[PDB]
Order: sequence, then structure tokens, then C-alpha cells
Amino acid sequence: VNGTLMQYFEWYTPNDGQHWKRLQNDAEHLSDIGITAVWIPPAYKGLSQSDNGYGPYDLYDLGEFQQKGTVRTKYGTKSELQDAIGSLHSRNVQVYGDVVLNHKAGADATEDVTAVEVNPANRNQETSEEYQIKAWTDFRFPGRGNTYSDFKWHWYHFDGADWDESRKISRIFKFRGEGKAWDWEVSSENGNYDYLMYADVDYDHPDVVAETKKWGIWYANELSLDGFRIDAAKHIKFSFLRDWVQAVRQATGKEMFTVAEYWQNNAGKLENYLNKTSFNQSVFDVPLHFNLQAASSQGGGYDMRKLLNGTVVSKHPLKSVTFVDNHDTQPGQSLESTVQTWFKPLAYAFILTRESGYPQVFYGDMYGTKGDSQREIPALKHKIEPILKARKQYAYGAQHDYFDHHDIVGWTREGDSSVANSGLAALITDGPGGAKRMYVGRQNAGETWHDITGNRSEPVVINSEGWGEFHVNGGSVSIYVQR
Ligand SMILES: OC[C@H]1O[C@H](O[C@H]2[C@H](O)[C@@H](O)[C@@H](O[C@H]3[C@H](O)[C@@H](O)[C@@H](O)O[C@@H]3CO)O[C@@H]2CO)[C@H](O)[C@@H](O)[C@@H]1O
Ligand SMILES: [Ca+2]
Ligand SMILES: [Ca+2]
Ligand SMILES: [Ca+2]
Ligand SMILES: [Ca+2]
Ligand code: NA
Repeated sequence: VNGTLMQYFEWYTPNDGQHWKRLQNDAEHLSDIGITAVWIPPAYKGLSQSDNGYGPYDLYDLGEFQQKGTVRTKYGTKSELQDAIGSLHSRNVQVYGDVVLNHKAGADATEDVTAVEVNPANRNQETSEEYQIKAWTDFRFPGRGNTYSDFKWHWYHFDGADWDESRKISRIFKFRGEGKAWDWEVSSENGNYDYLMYADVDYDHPDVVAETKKWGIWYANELSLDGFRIDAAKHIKFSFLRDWVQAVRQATGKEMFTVAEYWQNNAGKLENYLNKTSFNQSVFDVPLHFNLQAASSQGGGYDMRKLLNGTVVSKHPLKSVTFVDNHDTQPGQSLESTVQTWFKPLAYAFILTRESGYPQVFYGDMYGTKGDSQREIPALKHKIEPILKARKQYAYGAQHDYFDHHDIVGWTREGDSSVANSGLAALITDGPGGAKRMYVGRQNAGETWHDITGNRSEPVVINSEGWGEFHVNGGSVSIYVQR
């Protein structure tokens, strides 16, 4: 069976403490539509109750300790999350946990630290003489005590921070101490992009590295996770991320599928990350996201023959996680670059019915986003489900590509003898509709095939040679399968 990942959250999921219950109630439905793995949001306590999880305070508080004025996280309590994972698991759906290791936010108090300012466009350059600041680096975990881990954090466990409480100014401060320096290797944008926001963890510190490995093993075992999504990978020492993943696999004996968020629209740089991590993890195909978005926004003028150009999936198909949109690219967000609604079903056809890549479905696209703009994503589940059924039941066997026209492009899947009635013919167009003759296999000769999306009502008959003439409406998608 073809695997399909589901991102189970959007930026504006409500702070009602019921997200784990929602997941538990949706488990049967997700298993019935073909989802094989769910990516859940950061499950540990944030700087406040309403933080989405990307400003993590305590990685060992999964919503059971009274800290930051709340027991539960935004999403719910620990026992509610364990019950949700339990329902997914009894329906053979895997669970991937979001892992936020770059920084820590919401310290309990400030400490005095000697620091220097650096050039925001070249963090290897120091731009001030050293002086004293009051930084938020003291993490004590008053509501947890020593439960699970007695480690406490201090300034010397971080490389730098962005706020001096003394002067009430925001700069990029690098701390002075024993062997203090920005980690390497990281992205070389801005000279060295180790530093991002909040208090930046120092992955040169031996105790920090050992503790974070231990935490990783604990987390996987405490929730029985099947894999991980690594946040902000380009800002974290690459060799450390390689070793951390390996240590968790060594201790659990599990495969621990892992996908890293390496946010850069450049295949060469993504390839550098795969090599530096010994190919032990996949990456999200950022470039493909931008190609799809570009196509959706040029009103038919995009050359559809170029959709694969510069993508990770054309070079390292087995290590790519393909996606249409996510919580960062949705409207109003930091990396906003939404795939226009009219093209969204065409983009889902492209990632769900092609043989390469591991495709992700966005929660926001299935159910609608609840942000406050006038351009929110509408609920598209009634248009996506038919394509997911095409992936689950027909997308098997040899593939043939027809990237031969600036608007109308298609592909076919011959089917596999072990999946009864499998096989399909897909066509998409960023402009006027039309036709294309394509080969689906001589073993399907004589069959009556129909558009499972319902966009076209006229069936097509496969000729005695295994070729059919397929049609597609303007700015639309058609996916033909056995009637
Ligand atoms: O529970 C569903 C399914 O889970 C298990 O399969 C997982 C794989 O073990 C895991 O590797 C991953 O597969 C992806 C590849 O790693 C990637 O390179 C590319 O080829 O795409 C694959 C997904 O199609 O994910 C699947 C789950 O999605 C288990 O092996 C199955 O038997 C089980 O039914
Ligand atoms: Ca360092
Ligand atoms: Ca960093
Ligand atoms: Ca075009
Ligand atoms: Ca057939
Ligand atoms: Na660092």
C-alpha cells in the first residue's frame, strides 16, 4: 500500500485543549481514507498555554505539570494524547512527533552574561566590544521538579540570545565563555545561521548533547512514537542531528522514520544536508512547493513542462517528502506562499498519484484554516478524498510521463497484478482543456475507464494496444480508472 502522511494541525487550531480528543475521534476516518502516518504538533509545554509549541519551555512536560499557569498544553493533557495515539495504533496508523531542539523560550529568570553583538547579515562578524547583559536563560521547571530528569539550564548551555533585559534592547548577542562559538556545520546564509530566535542551544556542549539524546529516547518511549519531524534543521549542527537520530534508533530498535524541515528553495543545499547526514533522513521538498505555487499564480503562463526542474524529488526520490502547503505557507504566516485554490486539486493529484516521493496532506487544506484574513483556505476535503482514493487503490505499477505541452501534462500508472483493477491516467492543465493520447499498458486493453474526480462524465475506452485518448477541462484535473 502507498503510504500517505497527514499533518494534523494548522496555525489557527483553537486553544480549547481538545485537539488530542479531536485526533482520537478522527482515527477511524483517517485510516479509512488511506492515511498511514500522522505528524502531530509539538506536544510539550510552551512559553504560554496558547503557544503552538515552537517556543518550547520544557520538553519533559507533555501536559501533566502545573507550569506557565496551566497543566495542559494548547492541545490537551498527556493522558489525552496517549489515548489518541492508542486509537491510531489500533488502526495501523503511525505517529510522528514534532521535535523542536534549536532553542528554548520562557525562562524562569534572567542571569548576568558577558556578550558581544554580531552583524545580523554576517554572524561571524562581531560588531561591539564585550559587555554585560541580563538574558533569559535560567530554566528551573518549578512545577516538574526532578521528575524524569534533574537537568537544569543556564546561560552556559546556550550560544546566544536576542534580548537584554537590562537595557531593554533587541540585538543578536553571542555569549562569551569557555570555547563559545556559533555551531558548525549549519546553513551558511547570513555567514552562519546557527542563531534564529530565543535562547540558542549550544550543541558544542557535551552535557547538552548527552541530555538531548536522553530526552529523545525518553520521548519516543513515553509516547510510543514511530518517527520524527525535525524543526528548523538548517539552524542546528548537522552532524549532531545525524547522531541524535541514530542514538534514538539504536536504543529503541525501531526504524524511526525521520523528515527534516530544511527551509531553502535550492536543491543543491538540500543535497548538501542529505550528504552531511549520511542519507539517514528525508527532507521536505521545498523547491517543489515553490514550483507548484508559481504555476498556480501565473494564470496559465507557466510552462507546465518544467514542474520537476530543480526539485529534490527528481534527484533523490526516496528521501523527499512532498507537500502542497503547511502551517508556515498558509495565509498570514511567516512563509506565506499559498497554492491558489483553483490549482490545489491539481497539485494534490501531482503528489498523490506519481510514483516518487512520500506525500503529505495538509489539515488546513482538508478542513479549512481559521485565521482572520479574507483569503483563508476553504475546506477542500470533498475534492481531495477522491484523489486519496486514487492513491490508495489505483496508483500502482509502471509510470509513463507526458510532460510535452506548456499547459496540458499527464502521466499514467499501468497497475499491478496484485492490486485488482489498479492503474490510472491523470491529466492536469494550468490553462484551456484538451486531450492527450497516453499509454496505460496492453494488459488493460478493452477496459472502460472513468474520471474518479467526477469533473468529466464521459468514459474512455482503452484500445487494443493499451492506449486511450483522455480529456481534461480548463484549469482542471481528471483521473481515469477502471469503471
Ligand atoms: O502503518 C502503515 C505502514 O507503516 C509502515 O510503513 C512506513 C515505512 O516503514 C516508512 O519507511 C515510510 O515509507 C516511506 C519511505 O521511507 C520513503 O523513502 C518513500 O519511499 O515513501 C515511503 C512511503 O510510501 O512510511 C510508511 C508509512 O507511511 C509499515 O512498513 C507498513 O507495513 C504499514 O502498513
Ligand atoms: Ca556553540
Ligand atoms: Ca541554532
Ligand atoms: Ca501553461
Ligand atoms: Ca485493468
Ligand atoms: Na548553537
